[PDB]
Amino acid sequence: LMDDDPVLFNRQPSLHKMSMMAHRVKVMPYSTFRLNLSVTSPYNADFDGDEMNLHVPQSEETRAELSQLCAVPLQIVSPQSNKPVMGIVQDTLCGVRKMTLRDTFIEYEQVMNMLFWVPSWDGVVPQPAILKPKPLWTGKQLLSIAIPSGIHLQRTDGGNSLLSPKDNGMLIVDGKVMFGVVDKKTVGSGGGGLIHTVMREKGPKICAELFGNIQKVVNYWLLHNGFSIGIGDAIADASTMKEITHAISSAKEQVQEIIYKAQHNELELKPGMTLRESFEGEVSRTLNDARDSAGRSAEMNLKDLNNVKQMVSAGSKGSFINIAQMSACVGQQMVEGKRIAFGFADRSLPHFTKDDFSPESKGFVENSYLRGLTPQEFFFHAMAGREG
Amino acid sequence: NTPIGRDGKLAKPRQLHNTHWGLVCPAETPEGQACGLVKNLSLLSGISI
Amino acid sequence: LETDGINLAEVMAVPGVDSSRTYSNSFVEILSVLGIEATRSSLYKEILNVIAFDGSYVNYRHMALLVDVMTSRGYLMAITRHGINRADTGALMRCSF
Amino acid sequence: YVDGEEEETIMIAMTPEDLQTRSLNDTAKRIKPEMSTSSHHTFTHCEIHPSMILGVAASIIPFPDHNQSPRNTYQSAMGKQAMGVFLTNYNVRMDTMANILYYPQKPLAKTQAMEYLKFRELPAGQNAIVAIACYSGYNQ
Amino acid sequence: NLMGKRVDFSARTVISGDPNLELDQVGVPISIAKTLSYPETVTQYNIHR
Amino acid sequence: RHGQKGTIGVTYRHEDMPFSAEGIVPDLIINPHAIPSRMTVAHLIECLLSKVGSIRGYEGDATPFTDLTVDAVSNLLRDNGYQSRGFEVMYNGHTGKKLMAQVFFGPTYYQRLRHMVDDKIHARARGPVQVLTRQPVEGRSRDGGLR
Amino acid sequence: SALFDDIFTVQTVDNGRYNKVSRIIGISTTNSAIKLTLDINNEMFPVSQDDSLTVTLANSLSLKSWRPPKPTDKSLADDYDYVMFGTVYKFEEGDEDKIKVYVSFGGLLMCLEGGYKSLASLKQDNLYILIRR
Amino acid sequence: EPKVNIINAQDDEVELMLSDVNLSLANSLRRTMLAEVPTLAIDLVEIKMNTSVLADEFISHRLGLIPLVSEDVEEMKYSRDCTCEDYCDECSVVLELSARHEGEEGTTDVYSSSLIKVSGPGNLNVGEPVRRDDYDQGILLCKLRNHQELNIRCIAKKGIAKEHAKWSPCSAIAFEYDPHNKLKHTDFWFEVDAKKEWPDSKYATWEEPPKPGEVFDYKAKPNRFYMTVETTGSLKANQVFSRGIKTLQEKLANVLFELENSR
Amino acid sequence: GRDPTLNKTVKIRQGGYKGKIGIVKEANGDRFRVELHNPNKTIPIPCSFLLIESTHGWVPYED
Amino acid sequence: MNAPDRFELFILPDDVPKLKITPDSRVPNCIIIKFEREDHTLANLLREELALYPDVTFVAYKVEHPLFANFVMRLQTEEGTRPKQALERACASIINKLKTLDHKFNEEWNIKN
Amino acid sequence: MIIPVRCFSCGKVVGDKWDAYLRLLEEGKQEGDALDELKLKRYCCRRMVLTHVDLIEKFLRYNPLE
RNA sequence: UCUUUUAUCGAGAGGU
Ligand SMILES: [Mg+2]
Ligand SMILES: [Zn+2]
Ligand SMILES: [Zn+2]
Repeated sequence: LMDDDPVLFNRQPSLHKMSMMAHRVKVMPYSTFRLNLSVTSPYNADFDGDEMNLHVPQSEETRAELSQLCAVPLQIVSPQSNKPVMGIVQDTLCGVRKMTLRDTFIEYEQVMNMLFWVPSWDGVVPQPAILKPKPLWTGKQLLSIAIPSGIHLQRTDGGNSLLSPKDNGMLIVDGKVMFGVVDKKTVGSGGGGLIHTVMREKGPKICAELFGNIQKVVNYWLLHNGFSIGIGDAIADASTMKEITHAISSAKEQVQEIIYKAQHNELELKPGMTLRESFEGEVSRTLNDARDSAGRSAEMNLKDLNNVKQMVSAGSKGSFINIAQMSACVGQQMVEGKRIAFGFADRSLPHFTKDDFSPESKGFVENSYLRGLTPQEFFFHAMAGREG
Repeated sequence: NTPIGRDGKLAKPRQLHNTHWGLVCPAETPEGQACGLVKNLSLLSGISI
Repeated sequence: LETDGINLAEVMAVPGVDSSRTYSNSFVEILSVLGIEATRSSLYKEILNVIAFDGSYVNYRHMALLVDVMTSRGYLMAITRHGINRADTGALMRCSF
Repeated sequence: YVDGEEEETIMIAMTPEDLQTRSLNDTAKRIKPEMSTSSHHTFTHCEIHPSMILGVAASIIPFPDHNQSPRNTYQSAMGKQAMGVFLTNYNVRMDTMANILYYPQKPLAKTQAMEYLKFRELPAGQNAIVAIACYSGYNQ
Repeated sequence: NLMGKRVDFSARTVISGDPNLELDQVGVPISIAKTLSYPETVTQYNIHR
Repeated sequence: RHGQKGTIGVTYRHEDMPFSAEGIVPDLIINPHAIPSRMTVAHLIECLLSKVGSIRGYEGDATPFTDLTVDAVSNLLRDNGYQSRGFEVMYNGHTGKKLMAQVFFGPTYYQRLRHMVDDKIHARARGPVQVLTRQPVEGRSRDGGLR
Repeated sequence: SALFDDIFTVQTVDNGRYNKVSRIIGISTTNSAIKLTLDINNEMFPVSQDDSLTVTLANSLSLKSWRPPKPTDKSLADDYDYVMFGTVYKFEEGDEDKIKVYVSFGGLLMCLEGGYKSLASLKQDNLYILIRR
Repeated sequence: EPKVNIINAQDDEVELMLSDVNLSLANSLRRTMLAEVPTLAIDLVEIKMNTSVLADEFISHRLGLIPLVSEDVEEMKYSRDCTCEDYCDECSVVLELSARHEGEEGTTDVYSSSLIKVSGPGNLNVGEPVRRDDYDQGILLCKLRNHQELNIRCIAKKGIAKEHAKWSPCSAIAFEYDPHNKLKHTDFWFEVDAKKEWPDSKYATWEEPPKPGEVFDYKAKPNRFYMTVETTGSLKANQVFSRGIKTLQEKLANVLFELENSR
Repeated sequence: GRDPTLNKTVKIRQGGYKGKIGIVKEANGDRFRVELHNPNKTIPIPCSFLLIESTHGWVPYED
Repeated sequence: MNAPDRFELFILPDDVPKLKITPDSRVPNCIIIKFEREDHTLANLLREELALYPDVTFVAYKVEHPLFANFVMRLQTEEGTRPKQALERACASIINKLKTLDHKFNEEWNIKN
Repeated sequence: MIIPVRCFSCGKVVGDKWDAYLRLLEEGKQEGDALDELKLKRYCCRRMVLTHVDLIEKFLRYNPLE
């Protein structure tokens, strides 16, 4: 087996027709296969110890059928939903966002390298944006070096005027990013993005080179920029914590009111529901509002360099419930839609009285993973995880 | 080890019951077919004679 | 109105009811009352609701094919073994299942 | 000694500091309960130490609460596959297979219970200098 | 033995990431390469190689 | 020790590793994108507490359900002459230059499993067959074939 | 030589979101109804509230593969202190005496609003901005 | 044009401030000192007899990591450019060790000082292992209980720190530049303040602190560098530095030779 | 056999493996396969590079 | 089982030139140099020095894959000067600097002891 | 099992600081001061010696089969 | 001038 043979490449268990694709061979030392990371989306694969399989052709007819039917560039667009599958993942995405900002300037000896990395570059170093006092390029230029020539794209996000104060929206004219931060909504897997446009224009192979170009540029820059997470990324101030702890206190106090009404027969019965179902529904609405209200508070305090806001703001990994469950309240625990039932007779744990129905008596966790967990709350959390 | 089987799915003999406080471990358990079946006693447990 | 229990052939004939728009979801009765075409449309609507409840989005010709294979002989032909095995295909194609 | 069918009838306090209800306000230490509907208790027992509810392969984890339970499960399943030293007579026995580690090192984050699992006279694992960086891109 | 038989010229191994390849390439070790093979026809355009 | 499994990707030598300001290089770099979606804070707390435990000179206590906070380790480490949240100024090993970002840094206790690539790689050209159906056989220690 | 030329007075400077980049709003002196909105780098040409700027717009400097400028040649740049290179991405001819020129300087932005006969020659494809004092 | 100002100088470590040069020349000097200073180390082991409680390659590993004295190692040739067979005298240094326990009570400790130089090319200063004092025993190789003979013979060859991390001379090399942060090459994380939340690098007094009324210059370059070199005794720091510069010069001369003869 | 030096112990006198022990695993012609003792690998080596053990010391390929 | 022998990171076989040069064609007076068995040390030490002479307009390098051992370099001056001569000049200058540094270090050492 | 020779991260030889460490632990010193007296400032060389598990003590008490 | 052997049934412990 030598360089540039087309081999079939497969992972079990294969589902949709994208899990069997023919790659080109490249001989390398050591004992493991190699993949470009952009093909981790149809395989449902990750490098945490998986295995895959390689099949080899033999005669010429089947090699022709592999190279002309089962290739990778001819599979970028999925017939399942009329939208692509392979996009930008992980560091390349986070740092392409960090690269295409409005306050990012590069000096010359670095631009020379960043331009010499691009395999499809021509040989015309573009003029800077600040000819004087000091030549300084930006990031949208050295990104626009990667995009081919003739592409047009126009996207409005939130209804912004063509002055762009929050740097949202997107305008690509002739392959030069005029304005717009490039993140997931553009170079991802969504319909109407960049990959779908170039795919439906300049051909499949050009779109098969775009990935390499962009990933090389962004990986070089981010290599010379660095990125890291710390424990201080998950620690809020003392101002918001008192606000959060108070919002829960009123929510908890509110609970005390609903229980009172239910015990003095002064509660409105909801249609189609017994008294106790309506009661349980009410409590849950109050507590879930509290968690969201508290979680929304912690999320908005955070400054403009809390790494987690960059990894979530880039849309690459995570979302709001993570910040909420690390900085505010862990919240509710569920078992089959209803809550921690009474295994013991008329009480949850033997550490509580009978007919006790305060928040923490039936699962409502009250802390955050930075502070800690009381034993009962830990037990209930383990129960929920076991359900999952 | 509890011999209830592997068929019939069901999520009642596999969950963690409330009366398992301190008599068995909550976290440690295998995965796959026998989740919740195989148990590992706590650190201060004992069997009568 | 959204009512429990199915009984279409009676609720269609009630004054005040728009008898043309009344719709159910037990498409067996829809077959026993409105024919095969309304049953096709209803079945498609059901699958579209089921898949569409959780954000996922399929493109249409696939679901239209699936619902136009179940109802293309005169009655509902479910996908298990009784509905399939009774066809006139080759013996090997049916024994390999 | 109490068992399971009796545990229904009793009433337990979690910590000794709870047997005499106090006379605070901190963001670091967690929020303990209140017993909202009980202006006077009559506790009848007391848990020795609440960390005894764990198993054997779960007492290896430091701070087994600042996590998420599927991770305590995954770790509780992988802690039984690590190399190390299984006995001190590996020279004279003749089993089928055996793995040994050159230079074992006892951990720097000890839970008290480790003292009884012989887990610092026959350790299984090494300390290491760890950094967290999106570097050249090979660590994804 | 008919729907899904066993095949030859197969390879099973572990994966690893590498950001310095192009989209449709793969990295075959040296051993798997010297074990697998390929039949080629001798013509007039390749007899030297 | 926190359910965070992973394999080796590439191996760098000493002078290429991002050496810190003092000369200490890290041995194992893991990836920030593995934390915020998995939420394992006890890994970070473990790293910090182990840093202080090594700086002052004793095995640090870490029993669940106690009183040990994070602000305490913060005050201790801040007193012993470092940045409280364990961040460091670090250089690039290639061109000796301050990275625009500080890196969380410290010793953690890692353990090594029993899954080796030298016990999983396999391939076949034309080995033996069976007798009943004359197909490839099932196995790895027998030059078997894949399904 | 120069296509446009005027003197402005910086009225409001917005920082807020970023550190290096500030956004200045300016109205002229010899005539109103000519508004300029610009983004600039602070740590190169720092500005302040209530100042004065000498602004010039020119399609070329001389009196393709870029290369470092020699210390022995000159242009229209040796008379100024802040020169940027930009592209035009929208030219509006709205109702009445109103023209809005949208010039993107390699990522930073500038909106120029003025009358017809004053700006009707700025219908190029690449613009140099030059700022003095 | 370059300058040197030694701050601390002694036997086996140096602390100096290297000034008025470029960046990649000092960095390339560091990498050269960590990667290419050809030293000497044990390479082959032929165990005649082992009856202890340690597997062989464990011992051969520990012997594989032992620092030897190598002042005159820039004259001996490599292992690949000697035309003999097996080995001779202008290509290796031969060591031998022999230890045994004698009695019923006791636990003899086989150290590294018990290595006896047998034959080597002379008269050069190699072979002998590094000793700290005039009494110190050194590295602890093995231990022997009742009736457990150990007798081995080792070969020692020359190498560099690219073929194995054992021929390396220096341990860790401290390096920094610009303490007060004036070039703005980095940014500091903070919760409240970026000044009352950071240590002060030991050298923040050698340069002056910036004025809070200063503007931002934009033509300066990293100029004054601070570095510190340690050793393990196999060499002495001045020899490490000089040999590093010498090796770099020889490399550049080699490339220039290729460019010239390629005409 | 098909040669008189198979399975006989060998020392290597040239190359990157100089001074290492081995055994002739296969000596088809000119290019031999010596099974090194030191790491678990069998290497290709020319027969000119080998010393064979005989009655008196290590002899070259004149045994 | 499949490991590259370490010494192959700095020992050159016979059928491999230490240095190979090929002229690029898309622009005039620009050449591509190919270095074997070298890393960031030589490449950077040359790059930062060539990136200063007021007659070289574009110089850069890259290492293609860190598992192998080589790097490639792009050099473009102006019309008057031929790049090869400039490269040689840079080598000579750097050697001179190193010599001076060694001298002054030895003096300061013999004074400091 | 037994004290290493080099370190693991930097390579500063710590194979001759076990006897002095034990002997300084007989005199009632503290680990922090017993390492501040052995000259170990970077905490990698410190963790190399602070967390060692000496096992050969056991491996000897099994009578020799040879 | 090649060639060159790995039972069988069943049970369990595991990895994605
Ligand atoms: Mg996986
Ligand atoms: Zn010799
Ligand atoms: Zn160290």
